[PDB]
Amino acid sequence: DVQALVIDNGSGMCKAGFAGDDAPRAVFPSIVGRPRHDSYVGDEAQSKRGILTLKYPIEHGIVTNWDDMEKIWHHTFYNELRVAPEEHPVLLTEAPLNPKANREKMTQIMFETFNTPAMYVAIQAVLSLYASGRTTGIVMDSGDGVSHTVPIYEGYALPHAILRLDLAGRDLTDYMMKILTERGYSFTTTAEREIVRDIKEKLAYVALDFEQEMATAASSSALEKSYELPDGQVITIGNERFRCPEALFQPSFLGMESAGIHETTYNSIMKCDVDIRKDLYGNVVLSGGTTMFPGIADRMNKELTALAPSTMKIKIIAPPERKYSVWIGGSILASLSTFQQMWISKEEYDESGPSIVHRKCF
Amino acid sequence: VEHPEFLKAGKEPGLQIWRVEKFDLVPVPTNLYGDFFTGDAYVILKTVQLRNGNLQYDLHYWLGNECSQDESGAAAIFTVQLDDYLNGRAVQHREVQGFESATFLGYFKSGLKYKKGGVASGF
Ligand SMILES: Nc1ncnc2c1ncn2[C@@H]1O[C@H](COP(=O)(O)OP(=O)(O)OP(=O)(O)O)[C@@H](O)[C@H]1O
Ligand SMILES: [Ca+2]
Repeated sequence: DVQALVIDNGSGMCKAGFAGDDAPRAVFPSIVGRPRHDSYVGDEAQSKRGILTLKYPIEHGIVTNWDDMEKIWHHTFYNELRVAPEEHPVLLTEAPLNPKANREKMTQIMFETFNTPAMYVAIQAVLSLYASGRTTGIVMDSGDGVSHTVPIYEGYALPHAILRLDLAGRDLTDYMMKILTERGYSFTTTAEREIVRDIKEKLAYVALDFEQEMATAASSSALEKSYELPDGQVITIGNERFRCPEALFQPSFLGMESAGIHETTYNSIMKCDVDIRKDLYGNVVLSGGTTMFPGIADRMNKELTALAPSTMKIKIIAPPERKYSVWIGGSILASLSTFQQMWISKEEYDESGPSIVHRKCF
Repeated sequence: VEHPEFLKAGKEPGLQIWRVEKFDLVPVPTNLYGDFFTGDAYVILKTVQLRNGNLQYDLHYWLGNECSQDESGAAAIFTVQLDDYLNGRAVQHREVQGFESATFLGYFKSGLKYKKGGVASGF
């Protein structure tokens, strides 16, 4: 019986795999590389950056270049998954509020270019909620360039209450680079930025009380950690460990006028029918690579508890596998015995065209 | 998305229980209603008859303490699907082992029981 594929098109990292698997088989940079002075995709393009000019066709979860996106999909099928796409139903993910035109284009490419026998598009945040075993909750999805707050009720996102913070992982990596300079350290090249990324992913944490945490770092060397660069050198990180992710809660750190993620979540909740707000507060699901900082759930709990009436039960759900929550959610959905009905078939595409996506995929 | 079991769902007042088994919705033998494997996930539809002739629905997806992600994820999705199939008339309820609602617990006359075990993950 047919094997479906699942592709989660992240702005920075693409995750691809087979429905039924508990993890994506392939995770690689969403980059297309072309001769600086054919093409490459993923790790290889990143490696050969010395002779290639790199492009990221996905910005804030939205596709900005369709020729490059096609290259990425072609590569995903033939190289990463080693399948013939015309032999597999394909489930693709999209950002919340993906423009109508983009949904039709993704649909058109799959059927016309790749000749997929069937296809489906699901909202990333909804797949994450499903993966957590819930039909109601508010998802805080933070990856590469944006953090989305998506309220969902009984299986469906509430578009009117979906909000977003234009700040995510790449911005935090950028920030760590900058604050590490004030200490003396200089990381400006690509391989150097990868080191800063590694530092963020391995030593950073969200402090429960920032002001108290800074006082602690200032009056003691207790919060300091040592990092060994690949070039033998061992550097020392201090309050940068928590100042970096603090930007999610205090976007002013990056000179942004926007409200931190805790307020965005609260604001999204306040835009929904008062009758369902209790269920959102009690089911705040975090997903995405940028929610992986230790301490983020405790901090989200504290901030949300502070904004909501003291009667409100606040529950933050932060599964250890939250970096792949969207993909896992798609793997489950695509594996259901009822999925064969939900997808858009070639037959349907042939008869109705791209616009069929607005009637078959919410 | 009409599944064979969906065709049977909510036809008359009463209780219907299905267990998630390898990405599919499988009916539980009526003689086993109330005996929940803690390593599994289930979907329970409670149909109540209304004066007008139509029925009232409450969909509860029960999650055992040891059920795998695919099972709890599927129970939630099947619950959204059943509701959609029933024209969106069902109130959905997440029921976690050891924390079920008074309503849900009340569907079992002699009280529900927990038993270790269940069907293997579908992953
Ligand atoms: N342990 C970690 N701690 C902090 N950040 C992490 C960790 N692991 C990964 N990240 C960060 O998460 C980001 C990538 O996240 P993710 O894979 O969810 O994004 P994406 O799919 O590419 O983005 P988007 O969903 O916005 O399209 C990067 O900035 C990366 O450094
Ligand atoms: Ca089981």
